[PDB]
Amino acid sequence: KVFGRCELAAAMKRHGLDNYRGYSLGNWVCAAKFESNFNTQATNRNTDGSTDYGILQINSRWWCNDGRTPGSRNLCNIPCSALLSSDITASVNCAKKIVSDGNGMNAWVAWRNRCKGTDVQAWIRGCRL
Repeated sequence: KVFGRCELAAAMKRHGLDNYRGYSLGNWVCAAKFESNFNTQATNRNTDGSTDYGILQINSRWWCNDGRTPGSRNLCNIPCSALLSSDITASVNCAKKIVSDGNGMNAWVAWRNRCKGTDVQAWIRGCRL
């Protein structure tokens, strides 16, 4: 599923990402835009042989099991395929654990490089939230 910007903003707010660990909703929409272009089916292989999955590109090296990342962890206790659903519940629940891990949203490279230090409020412009 390819979310609309305001559509995703509404879902993320409903699942309680607005101000989670102090990150405003705009931060989460900006990250999803530049991690996945708001596409829940996005996947990307990493050099260490892990893969990134879903609208926030959650990595199989730590957070989920894909059966092909030997010696990896599964800290969200989910198959990585759960992270590609049109239902963002599993991605939000896993993102809350990632952002709580003590590096904040720096765990998301696209956030760090395209969102951090920008006015992320722009990402919720025009939405009825």
